[PDB]
Amino acid sequence: TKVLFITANPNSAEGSFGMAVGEAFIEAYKNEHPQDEVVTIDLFNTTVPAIDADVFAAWGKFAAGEGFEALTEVQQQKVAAMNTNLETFMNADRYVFVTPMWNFSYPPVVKAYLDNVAIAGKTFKYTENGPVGLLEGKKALHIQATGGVYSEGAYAAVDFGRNHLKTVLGFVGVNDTEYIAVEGMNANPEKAQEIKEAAIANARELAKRF
Amino acid sequence: TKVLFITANPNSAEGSFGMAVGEAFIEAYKNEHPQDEVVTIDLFNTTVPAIDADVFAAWGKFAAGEGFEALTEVQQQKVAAMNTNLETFMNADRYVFVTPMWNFSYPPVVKAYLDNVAIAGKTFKYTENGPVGLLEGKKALHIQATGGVYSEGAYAAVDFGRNHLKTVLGFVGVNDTEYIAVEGMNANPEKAQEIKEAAIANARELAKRF
Ligand SMILES: Nc1c(S(=O)(=O)O)cc(Nc2ccc(Nc3nc(Cl)nc(Nc4ccccc4S(=O)(=O)O)n3)c(S(=O)(=O)O)c2)c2c1C(=O)c1ccccc1C2=O
Ligand SMILES: Nc1c(S(=O)(=O)O)cc(Nc2ccc(Nc3nc(Cl)nc(Nc4ccccc4S(=O)(=O)O)n3)c(S(=O)(=O)O)c2)c2c1C(=O)c1ccccc1C2=O
Ligand SMILES: Cc1cc2nc3c(=O)[nH]c(=O)nc-3n(C[C@H](O)[C@H](O)[C@H](O)COP(=O)(O)O)c2cc1C
Ligand SMILES: Cc1cc2nc3c(=O)[nH]c(=O)nc-3n(C[C@H](O)[C@H](O)[C@H](O)COP(=O)(O)O)c2cc1C
Repeated sequence: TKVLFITANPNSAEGSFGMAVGEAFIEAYKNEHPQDEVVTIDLFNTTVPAIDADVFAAWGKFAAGEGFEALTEVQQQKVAAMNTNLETFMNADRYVFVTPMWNFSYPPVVKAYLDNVAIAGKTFKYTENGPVGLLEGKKALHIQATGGVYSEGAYAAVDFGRNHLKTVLGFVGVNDTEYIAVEGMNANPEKAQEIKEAAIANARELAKRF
Repeated sequence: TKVLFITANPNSAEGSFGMAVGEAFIEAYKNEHPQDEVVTIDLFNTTVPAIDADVFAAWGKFAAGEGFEALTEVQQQKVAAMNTNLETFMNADRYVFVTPMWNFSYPPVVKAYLDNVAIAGKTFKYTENGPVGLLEGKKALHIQATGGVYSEGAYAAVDFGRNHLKTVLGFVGVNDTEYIAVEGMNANPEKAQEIKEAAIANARELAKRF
């Protein structure tokens, strides 16, 4: 069983609630499954090429029957890095996302990463009725840290980071998805110590059954 | 009146549906208000620094009473571009966003850009019970091209590009928002030109009253 620990939190001075819950999960999981391989993909220190003019130019050449050698050096580096992210994602059995909420969504790279892992012929295929996912036997956890409370109630409609990630996962075939919110620390800093520990305990219990 | 034509498509108007509708709008607007200054901001050719460890360290240095000289060169370059993006956005009266739907949302640079224009003490401020916007007297349009139909009905909930952009715009204080969808060209290919032209007509009529 291969697990991808995919994180999108910059290594700043302040610390990270999401990272603390994520590391607690991964350590608890590794204790339960000493034989499973865990791979850390840090999105702030991984090449995650955005779909741009070069990527469209590479795609236009593939459509025109030309190969990889017809691409420029920059184009070659871009699609090789895209394919390596894609292959890694396809090869894993389990995905664990760790994300902060910025501006009611996730950091930009998370979108860049999803645009890398959602590829025709690889994670979805076209049908008469539109694209359908190809992935089977997958399972995913999303750990999101938020300043306010969005897990339940009215504000759930504006938790765009969570809701989009679940949709893309669902699109490619991964609809067995767990969710752990580390929420309300900026709303109630007085109980941020207890919110973190409650989420850590919730993570350690899930690792025993993930 | 100053208008920001903010585009996030690596293809030009000859190559994209939304950009064709976008160009139809901005040109029809310009004839109607020849005095108005229109600035095109192509996000695929603008320095839009992602919030990272460098940016957080820089912010920590400004808060600590230290000045611009306290930052490394890379920190200086990132915060200088972030401030130029912020200044340009703040001083504008109108914003037109042109966006394609990729993977049920917008391209990552759009989020990166939103992270540049939603800053504390500039476009929003803190209160006892949460952040609230500062921008007054602004109006926005979002033009989005989509393969399927997300305008109304069941799939409106998975239209994350449209919904998140409106939320951030609404959060910073830009309440007056317009929306045009160039939709269903992939779902009904033999009806694609008539969709484009119907959307172009919708854009031209809006320009007279935007
Ligand atoms: N930097 C921050 C920070 S901080 O951690 O660095 O202080 C925090 C932070 N969020 C942030 C969220 C909530 C609160 N405080 C706060 N307090 C109470 Cl008593 N109630 C609520 N309500 C509240 C507000 C928003 C959402 C949900 C809820 S809730 O009702 O479900 O609790 N919020 C506070 S506080 O600093 O004013 O206390 C900051 C943000 C930001 C942003 O930079 C930012 C940029 C663009 C858009 C949004 C934000 C943003 O929200
Ligand atoms: N490259 C594409 C393209 S392409 O045509 O430009 O090659 C197109 C494209 N979208 C895409 C959207 C719709 C259809 N076709 C298609 N046809 C019918 Cl008869 N019905 C529907 N229904 C449909 C499908 C999706 C959403 C909504 C509806 S709708 O019924 O409410 O209109 N779709 C087709 S088709 O190629 O199979 O014909 C591709 C996508 C992609 C993606 O790369 C992609 C990546 C990640 C996630 C999603 C996508 C994606 O959706
Ligand atoms: C740039 C930035 C944007 C933020 N935006 C939001 C927001 O829109 N809503 C919210 O509730 N909290 C927001 N926050 C607060 C963080 O989500 C919160 O501190 C969270 O714990 C960060 O995750 P981490 O602790 O794992 O780093 C923001 C923080 C930063 C630095
Ligand atoms: C990389 C990529 C991802 C896409 N993802 C989606 C999607 O999730 N849903 C959808 O309906 N259409 C999707 N499409 C189809 C486009 O939304 C549609 O072709 C649209 O016209 C593109 O906008 P543009 O013509 O302005 O570039 C995708 C197209 C590309 C190239």
